Amino acid sequence: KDELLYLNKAVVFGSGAFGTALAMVLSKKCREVCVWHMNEEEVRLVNEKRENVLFLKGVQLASNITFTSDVEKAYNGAEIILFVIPTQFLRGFFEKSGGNLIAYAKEKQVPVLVCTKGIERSTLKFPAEIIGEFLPSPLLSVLAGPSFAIEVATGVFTCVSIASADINVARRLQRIMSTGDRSFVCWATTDTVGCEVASAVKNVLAIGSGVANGLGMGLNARAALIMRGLLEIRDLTAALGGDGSAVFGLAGLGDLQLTCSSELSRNFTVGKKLGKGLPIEEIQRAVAEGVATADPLMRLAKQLKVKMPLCHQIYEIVYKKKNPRDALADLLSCGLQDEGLPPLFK
Amino acid sequence: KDELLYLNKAVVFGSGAFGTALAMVLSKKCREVCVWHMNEEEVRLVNEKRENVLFLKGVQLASNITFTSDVEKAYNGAEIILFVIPTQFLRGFFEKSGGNLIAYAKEKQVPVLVCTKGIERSTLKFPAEIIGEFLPSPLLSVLAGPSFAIEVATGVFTCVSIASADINVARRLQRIMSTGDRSFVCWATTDTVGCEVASAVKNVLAIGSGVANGLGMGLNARAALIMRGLLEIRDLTAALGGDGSAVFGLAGLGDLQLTCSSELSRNFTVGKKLGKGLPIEEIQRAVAEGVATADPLMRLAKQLKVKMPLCHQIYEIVYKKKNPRDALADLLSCGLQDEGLPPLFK
Ligand SMILES: CCCCCCCCCCCCCCC
Ligand SMILES: CCCCCCCCCCCCCCC
Repeated sequence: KDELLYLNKAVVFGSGAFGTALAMVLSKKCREVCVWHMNEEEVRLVNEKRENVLFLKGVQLASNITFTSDVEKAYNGAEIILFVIPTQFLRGFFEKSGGNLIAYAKEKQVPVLVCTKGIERSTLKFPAEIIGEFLPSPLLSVLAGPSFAIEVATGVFTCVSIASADINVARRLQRIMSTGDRSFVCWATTDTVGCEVASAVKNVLAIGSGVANGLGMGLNARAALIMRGLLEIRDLTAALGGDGSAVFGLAGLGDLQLTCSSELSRNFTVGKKLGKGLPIEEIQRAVAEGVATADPLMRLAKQLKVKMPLCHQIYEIVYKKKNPRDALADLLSCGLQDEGLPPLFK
Repeated sequence: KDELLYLNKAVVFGSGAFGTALAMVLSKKCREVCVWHMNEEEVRLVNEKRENVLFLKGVQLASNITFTSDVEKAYNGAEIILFVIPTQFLRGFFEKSGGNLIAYAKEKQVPVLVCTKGIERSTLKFPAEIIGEFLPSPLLSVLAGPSFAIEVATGVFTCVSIASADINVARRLQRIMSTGDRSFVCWATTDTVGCEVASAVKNVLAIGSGVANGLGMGLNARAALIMRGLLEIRDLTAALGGDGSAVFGLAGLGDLQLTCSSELSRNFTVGKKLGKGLPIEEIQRAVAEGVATADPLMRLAKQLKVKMPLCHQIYEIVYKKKNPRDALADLLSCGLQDEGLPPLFK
């Protein structure tokens, strides 16, 4: 059924750029949309302004979008729930404020769309896996793909993938998240793990991309960082039990390539500084997603015994003061090799 | 053996940007390097200047590089031969001037590196396949990857793949083409067909990329054009009998992503014009590689019954006056679907 599905209400927990862009998308398929944001006072300012001046400045919100500081009201009546809360606050939220919400989701069986990306430091678990400790897996899907928020927010042509172990849940969410004007196009996949691994690794890789830029390298080098980096995503995915079908799709390759080329992104600028020789502190004197993700990624890789050449040097450069040029050299120390890609066709 | 191999001589047939960049690379692994170029008078001007002012302006040539209009002298004594002659002149060259050369290559068993990319209009065959009608397959390898010539020429970090059915021939060429400073890094693969398909399709895809830019779309859309475009490369590869292991490597994904983002490239600018509504003639009033490749690609796809959604609309926009917005719409007419990627891991 390529027939879209329209709803009465949707709520988005998480008011940053992407969550807000996604509200914009939903505002066209849902009569009403709420966006949960902890500070009431902020909830005010924003609703007055008709624009999220905190995280999505310049975009005027659709009239059917309303910010609220009240969890219960926020989800009350929602027929789709999206989580965009940062990884680090994710578990806390369910602990302290999601008891009723969970009960609802479960009672009413409301489909949940995980849009949060990262690795929790304490358990080395990804977002949907943490949510899955609270909500049943069948209600769980993941949204991932090349989707800069501003463009998604302004309705500029965007494609994403939606993943669920049960392809059928993914297909339904597909009918809800996809727009009537074909400006937000969803593709179904079963690979949740691949999507989450890619979503998190890409940030780490993006710092490598800036590193390469700050070291004097050019576009050929970025293209190779993306190609070789992807195999690291592929390998960590296998180790975590993913089926890997998203690696080479929009959520893996597609998003990685977009994220590694976002020159003005913080991951990129931080990597460029480091590449230009600036030390982290000084660079430090918000956190780049790749900086925060690098350490838990590395602990996870070590635990699973997964080598991730680029991620590893990126972690050493970020964490252990490694000179970038030395890191490049160590990286280049492997010798001559075969590409490392299996045939597709026998 | 990760040990490099140095040689006395190498020749490059084809004096455009890439062939010249590649001479630059070889000038560091070979005592002497000749580059064959048909016009003597031009051969002069260039050698006087110590720079290829015709196709690689601003790069001063290494002292050990010499242009020559004489085939025989050009290859005489070469221990590696590179072809970079344009597709369309490729067969003509072997017919009219390669009788002795072939005899040599074959007598001395000199490894041949195919760097020409495209589809011959009369036979719908790719470069190495056309060369293979003249030289034995075992002497044949293909070089492909994300490698803008200027950067390769100036020694900026670049990775490429070298393909041969016999991985062992690829590994040897690897030891020759790879630099002592690790600035030009080669990876071995067996997928010749995938490399050639990608090398040619990317140009067609690059026009779609400009089209998207000229239509108002942004980076999310380019990332999706690259991701979906790649499957078309994958599918045509299977049909042609390739093993597909290069699709997701440097020669397929890597190069495609670089080529689709080269904003100032002719494929891109032509696509942007079309996207902005300019008709081909007017745009026409050199040829963009993607424009020339679109028609033979389409005939080849039809003969093999391979659907190539994006390439097809790109051909219709370029060839049959199709309004781009209509093409996008037809393209978007497929309905909702699954991504189309198999699992990697069971
Ligand atoms: C040390 C941080 C990243 C720097 C720039 C890396 C540019 C790309 C290197 C590509 C090849 C990796 C080959 C690994 C065997
Ligand atoms: C008509 C020429 C190309 C225009 C821009 C295309 C942008 C990307 C479209 C991506 C999706 C294709 C889905 C095909 C089913």
